[PDB]
Amino acid sequence: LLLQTNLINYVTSIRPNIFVGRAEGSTQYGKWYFEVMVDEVVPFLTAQATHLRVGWALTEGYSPYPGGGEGWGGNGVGDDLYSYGFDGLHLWTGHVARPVTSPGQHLLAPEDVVSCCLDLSVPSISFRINGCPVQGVFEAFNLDGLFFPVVSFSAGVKVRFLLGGRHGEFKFLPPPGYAPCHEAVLPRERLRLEPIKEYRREGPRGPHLVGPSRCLSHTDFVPCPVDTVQIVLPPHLERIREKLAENIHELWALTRIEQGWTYGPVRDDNKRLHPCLVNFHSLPEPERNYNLQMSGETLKTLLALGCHVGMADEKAEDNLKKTKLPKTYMMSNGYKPAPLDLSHVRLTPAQTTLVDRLAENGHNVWARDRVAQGWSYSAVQDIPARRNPRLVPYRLLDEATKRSNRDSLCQAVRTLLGYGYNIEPPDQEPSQVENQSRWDRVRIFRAEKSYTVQSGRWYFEFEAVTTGEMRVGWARPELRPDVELGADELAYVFNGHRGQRWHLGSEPFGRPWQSGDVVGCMIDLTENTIIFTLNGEVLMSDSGSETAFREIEIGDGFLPVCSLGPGQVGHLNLGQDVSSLRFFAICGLQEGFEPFAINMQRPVTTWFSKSLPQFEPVPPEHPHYEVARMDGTVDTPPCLRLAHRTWGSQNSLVEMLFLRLSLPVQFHQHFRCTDNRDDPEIILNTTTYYYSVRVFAGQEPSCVWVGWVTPDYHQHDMNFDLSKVRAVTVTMGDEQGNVHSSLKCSNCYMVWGGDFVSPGQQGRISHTDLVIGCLVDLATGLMTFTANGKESNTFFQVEPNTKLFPAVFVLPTHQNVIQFELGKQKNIMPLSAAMFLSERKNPAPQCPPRLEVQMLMPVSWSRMPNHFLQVETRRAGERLGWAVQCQDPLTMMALHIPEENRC
Amino acid sequence: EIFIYWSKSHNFKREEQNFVVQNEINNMSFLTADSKSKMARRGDRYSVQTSLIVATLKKMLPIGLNMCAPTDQDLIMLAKTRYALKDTDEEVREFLQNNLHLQGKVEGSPSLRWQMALYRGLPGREED
Amino acid sequence: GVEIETISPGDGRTFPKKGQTCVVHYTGMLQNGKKFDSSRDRNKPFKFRIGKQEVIKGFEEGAAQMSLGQRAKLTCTPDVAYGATGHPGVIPPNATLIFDVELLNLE
Repeated sequence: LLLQTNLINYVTSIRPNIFVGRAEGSTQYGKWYFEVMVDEVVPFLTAQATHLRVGWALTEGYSPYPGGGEGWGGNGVGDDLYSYGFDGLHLWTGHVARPVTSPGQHLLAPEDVVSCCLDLSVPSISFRINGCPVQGVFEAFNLDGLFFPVVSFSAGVKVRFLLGGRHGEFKFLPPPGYAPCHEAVLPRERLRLEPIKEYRREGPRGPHLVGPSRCLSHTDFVPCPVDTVQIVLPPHLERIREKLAENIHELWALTRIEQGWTYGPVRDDNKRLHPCLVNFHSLPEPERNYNLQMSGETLKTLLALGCHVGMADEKAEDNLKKTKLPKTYMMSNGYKPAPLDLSHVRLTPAQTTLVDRLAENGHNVWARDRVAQGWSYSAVQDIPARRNPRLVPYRLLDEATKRSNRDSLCQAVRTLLGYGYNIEPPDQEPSQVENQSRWDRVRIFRAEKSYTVQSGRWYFEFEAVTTGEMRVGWARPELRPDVELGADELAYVFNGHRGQRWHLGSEPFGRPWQSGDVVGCMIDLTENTIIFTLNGEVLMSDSGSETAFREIEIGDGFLPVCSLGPGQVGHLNLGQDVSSLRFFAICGLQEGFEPFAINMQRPVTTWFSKSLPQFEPVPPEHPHYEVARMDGTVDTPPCLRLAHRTWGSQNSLVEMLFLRLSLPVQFHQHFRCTDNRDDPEIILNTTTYYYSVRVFAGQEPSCVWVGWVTPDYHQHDMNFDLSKVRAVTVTMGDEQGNVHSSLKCSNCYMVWGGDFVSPGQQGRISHTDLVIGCLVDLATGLMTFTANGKESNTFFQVEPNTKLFPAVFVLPTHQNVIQFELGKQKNIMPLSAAMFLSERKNPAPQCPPRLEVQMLMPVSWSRMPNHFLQVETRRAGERLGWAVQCQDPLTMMALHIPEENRC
Repeated sequence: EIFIYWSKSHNFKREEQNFVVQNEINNMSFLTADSKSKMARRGDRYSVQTSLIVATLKKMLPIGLNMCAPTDQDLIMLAKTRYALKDTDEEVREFLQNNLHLQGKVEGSPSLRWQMALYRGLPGREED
Repeated sequence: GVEIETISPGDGRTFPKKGQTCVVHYTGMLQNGKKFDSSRDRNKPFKFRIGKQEVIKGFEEGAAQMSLGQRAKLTCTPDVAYGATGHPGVIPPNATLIFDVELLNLE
């Protein structure tokens, strides 16, 4: 009942930017291997034990925000189902430590080796300690997202990443079929070690607030071209089927003539004297007409893209000539340019973009074909192992290869343009790569509520390192964290990505900045004015007005606020040090303004919108969703009915909704070894608890999920299904097979309401409400579900000391959606004995005021610590690899909420 | 001093707009010309805010206030009061000599302490 | 009675026998995972005379098996622990105690 406090060390995670994953037709090999070398470990630098874990993590939700969180803080690898960790004695996953038998098991001591084996062909993650195998492997885990190495560590550690090859030597023999992890580096980038998605990085003058990091996706490694089969070949194209082939039969051969690769009559192509500029008739017939129909294939790509041709001017055939240059002269059947010659011809930017995507659709077909022949990516080329450094999609390719592909087809489209046939751009369709996670795009930064100002004139700076979507201005204390600034009256902000001001809308104002600019924001509570100064120059609206906003009420006050888009960097200078200000003397000093933090000792407590879902109770004034507490009558048990207030009306809110009860049920400490009236002698001893939910008529069960959730569920998916449910099975056995412990752990325990309906021909809107029930047995950990009074096939088993929250995931499709029924059945005890200790022997069900229905708020406010862990990361050398060092201790006292199990 | 004459000579004000209306002075190009070079009705004919004298004043004002020490604003507001009582330039000079020692103190307010640091730190500020 | 799992074993040669004080720098936790007592917070080693029954029976019988510089995770049942009477105001009745003991030194 009482909140607990304890001193907890700060824990940070460091990863190499090696990203691997599997997908249908993926271009990434699914077996990998790396190692971690332990140099020095301090067993107890502070009161809490030193945290040090090694393992993999997932790129789409493993966000170990520094500070408090799940369990008792210090969350790292394995504290949630987005990561799997091994620390020398435990296989950490789902915030539960499970011991594993090892040949001389101990914690990660100095001079130790941890080897990680990843397989994606089958779900398996193997571990080796000092080369000795670990008798436990994760299986049956989610494949979506990407897997990357990561080390979670408190202060007082020195770990080194052994990546093999050039970044180490692995000190051992990796298992067969498993490739070194250093081969997965994408060519456009260079290997480096950076922490997980953060919000602050130190800079020369001060901390740099960091907007969300753009994350690569597995879907971005499958090459998805436009199909070039169902295209009937047009007459105007077969009419020009020849010259566009003749000009690309030796265009790659033209560069190297009169060099060391100069042709000879005795040999042919691919013999280090390739050119053979004579003609393609001398060249072999299959590759010849293949080259013709490859020119046709490029024209078919032009068709599928949306390019069409039209002839206007003089025929280029007349005013074109072949130039027998002194260079490219050959003795084999006369000399000529290797492709067909062309005179002065130019190309517009539409043609540049079109040839870019034309080369893209060539590369992605080549990569698709190679994958269909089994090939995959490796940063070092291995022909007998069938791996290439260029088997990545064009968007991920390197600029050298991009240019090399684009040059040939640029010449081709140039030759097409010479004949006067138009290259018609297709229609433009604006598309967004990622749309679902609208919240992982803006990270609102502001000050603590205690720094709120209601008088005077204030000044602060905001150096815009990048030139993306970053907003800086002033906001009211009750600024919502999940709503972009300017959408409501709680913000007065200037969006200088393109020069707009935002307050209850958007209108143009001023000019956009560039890199390195300093945005000095004004506020004048006495004169009720807001001004924005860029590089010491007062910005102007679309008029002669010098003030961005005017006649602003004092209200509750205003705070210095800013937000950053994905991949953005912004230095905030609130004015703790006056000398650090760049344009204060130029603007602000002579007009009575003062720095916001001019006379303060400690840095201003800055709060950031923490974009991680949490469970919070419904507001009583919510316009869309309301929860009604219905009293338990003589025949009906107490209920929590959820009704959509604005359903079926204009401007309604319709989206996937996650619901849960505010109180958990904890399974028993030790599991057991091996008319219609409840009998008093057994109802006082039963350990089975049942609750039901009434899916109201008109609410489709096809989009209803019913069951339980552990308190670490932070998965907000608007297109959620049972596939996205996080789960992992850990198998333990002896040294040679003999799997004796197969434990399944999950955060979400849901069943689908669409499997609990009889599939009739028509009439899916059943007049009878669907009452799905759930039974849990605390003494055994086994739980089942009932469809309409009959038990179902699905069941779940859980480990002891596990917390489950009653949850229903539903998309509202009626005025009345669901109703949580806290009922009871024949010889089954209600939840009042499974949630309240004092009501353990109270058979009559009740709904006390503490139990209340909760939503899943996507973004909630949080506090950034005044100090962060200092991590020293560098490349020790060719032999060693990358070293991570951290010695400075940092401790936090965290208030822990027991029932929610979060501090 | 030009603005003093403008503020006191009523006929100067009166025929200021007469020159404006007879010459159709827009008064917006003289201020927003650099705004157009930077790619960025109610008072269409004439207004006090669009006058060039104050338009020059708003740009000169940080420069003029730059010379004055942070210990002298307290003298400026009381100077505004005595100027409101219509005291000439000689009279206000004598009043300054009457209350020279009433100026601000460096430890009198924390707001003044940083003002001294950023004022006296300039190279052109001489202690003599 | 008590289940011991080694964590960071030391020498494994010399054991604390009768006659000398046992100096442990431990960390106690309840079975639910909520820490209830430690010695690193007090920053002073816990010195207890062996064999005088001044410490609980589970801790006393556990402390013999570890060696000098050996850190082990114990598991004391309520029978070898405070049991039904528990510890008034600290430990609830019939609780299993897990101790992250570290026998750092003797005397």
